[PDB]
Amino acid sequence: MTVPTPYEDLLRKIAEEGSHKDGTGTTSLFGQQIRFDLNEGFPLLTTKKVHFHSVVGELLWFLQGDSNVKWLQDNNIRIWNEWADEDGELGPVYGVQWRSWPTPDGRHIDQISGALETLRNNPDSRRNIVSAWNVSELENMALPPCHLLFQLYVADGKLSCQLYQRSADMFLGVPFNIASYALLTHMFAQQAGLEVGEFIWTGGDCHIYDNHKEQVAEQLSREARPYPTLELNKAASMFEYSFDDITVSGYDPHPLIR
Amino acid sequence: MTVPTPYEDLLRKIAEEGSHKDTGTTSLFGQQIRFDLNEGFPLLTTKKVHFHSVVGELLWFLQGDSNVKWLQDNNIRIWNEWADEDGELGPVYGVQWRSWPTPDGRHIDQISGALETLRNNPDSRRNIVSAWNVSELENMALPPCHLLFQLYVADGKLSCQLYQRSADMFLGVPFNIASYALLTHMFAQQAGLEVGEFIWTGGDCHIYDNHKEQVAEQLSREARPYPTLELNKAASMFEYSFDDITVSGYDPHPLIRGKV
Ligand SMILES: O=c1ccn([C@H]2C[C@H](O)[C@@H](COP(=O)(O)O)O2)c(=O)[nH]1
Ligand SMILES: O=c1ccn([C@H]2C[C@H](O)[C@@H](COP(=O)(O)O)O2)c(=O)[nH]1
Repeated sequence: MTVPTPYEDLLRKIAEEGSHKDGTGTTSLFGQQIRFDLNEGFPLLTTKKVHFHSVVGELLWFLQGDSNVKWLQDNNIRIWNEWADEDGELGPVYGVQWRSWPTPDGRHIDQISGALETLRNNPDSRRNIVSAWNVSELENMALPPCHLLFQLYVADGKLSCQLYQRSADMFLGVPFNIASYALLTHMFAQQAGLEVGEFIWTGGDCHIYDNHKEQVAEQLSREARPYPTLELNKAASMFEYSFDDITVSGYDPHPLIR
Repeated sequence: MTVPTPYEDLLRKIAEEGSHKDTGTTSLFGQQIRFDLNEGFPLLTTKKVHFHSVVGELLWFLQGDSNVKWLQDNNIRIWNEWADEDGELGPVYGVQWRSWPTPDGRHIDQISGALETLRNNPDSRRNIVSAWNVSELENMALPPCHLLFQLYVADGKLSCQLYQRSADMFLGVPFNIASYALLTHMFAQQAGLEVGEFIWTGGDCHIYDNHKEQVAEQLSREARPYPTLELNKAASMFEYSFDDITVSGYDPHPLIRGKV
């Protein structure tokens, strides 16, 4: 009464008032913001089929902090393949910065387990930040980080997460990005015994490619169903979740577009 | 002829809807403010914002120095409590902007890089500048607060989004807006671009308790039109001087005072 549509709302807004940049064309707006109350449903979009298994597998692998694509393939996820080299290696992308941001001693920082310690010990911390925008290592990455930083925050025993995402393919990328951080934020809350607050997605260039005009125009005509809800069995730590611990229930998306 | 007040709007929202905590704060997380820069210079008029200091800290960031000295020599004491016997701060803000240390022993000038791509690849969706150098955090007197920003070009107009992890809504934020707005102006002038929006996205946006009355006083004032920024095209991004930056037609309500 009704179902919130912060995503489709932004989707629409860009199509109507985005300006046009020019190897295929786009219409963009800059600096937008989406937010979901996580208690209020799991934000896996229903106006089109968002494949959740790959959302989950990417995340578990981000969390392993490994830069070889193997474990994805071994688990039937090929979304990173095209960027891998012959040996299946991508450079120090997302997970690698997250678990092992290198320092000029011999060592590395684990911002994930870092971030966890400060949830448990200091929830009011105003500096609970993970970053993958490691300026000095970008040259070595297959692809410069897109969703490049997020911040954790606690109010009334409820965890919120904000994501800064530099560039957003509204149609193909975003929905997938938001389901992935919504899940990570659920994992964080569970591993520190807290309820879930909001996920805030904040973007730079939020864009629709010209070749999505018809597809977007379509999704935009469908009415939303209620969001599914997330079922999460508690693993022993952030780094020991498996596919079996993670399911959505009551997910009834409209059919895929594309 | 209505004056947008997104800053005050957020202030109002935090006071009305925020979440209290324990020297205490009331807070909201993940908030955004935008100004149309072509609509004037976002120097608050619901209270006198000191500008010379804003301009001072910026020039300082941009010359990229660990030391506090240039600021002392120009009557800016605001970083004095943080610096050691030598006036040294560690590789805070400006050191990362101009010389983010590479593992191959070099340094990345991000400001130059950003300008370079404003000029050569304006469409680029990767024009990032960051101060959040995880590996240097611990050498910093203070961890970066306004910690990354992105540039973007729409229709010849330049826009800037700042991500700021933590926000003293009353005391620090108005300086932060002024500073970044002036910053985006400097980028645009040099790139030969016009000005679009400035966007302030914050993480933990709080009003400190010891500022309740100061905030109600401010909220109680009808706002005045923003001054306009007169900026004189210096030779590079790094050649700007106080002579170069003034604000005209600035009509603020009386100074409101708070401490930390
Ligand atoms: O997690 C991601 C990664 C990439 N993209 C999209 C946005 C851009 O269209 C493209 C990245 O290209 P550049 O912004 O670097 O040009 O991929 C996303 O939407 N989400
Ligand atoms: O540019 C700045 C730097 C700091 N702060 C505020 C936010 C916090 O109240 C305090 C920084 O302290 P921590 O959040 O890191 O504890 O100062 C600002 O408002 N603007």
